[PDB]
Amino acid sequence: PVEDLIRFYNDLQQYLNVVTRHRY
Amino acid sequence: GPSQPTYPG
Repeated sequence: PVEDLIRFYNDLQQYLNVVTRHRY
Repeated sequence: GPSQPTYPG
């Protein structure tokens, strides 16, 4: 399932979009 | 609690 692959990738982006978006 | 720990394969 491509959906699972995308979710696992999206997590790496979310950690940079919820942390650095409030600290950078 | 393990919410939804889905994983690749």
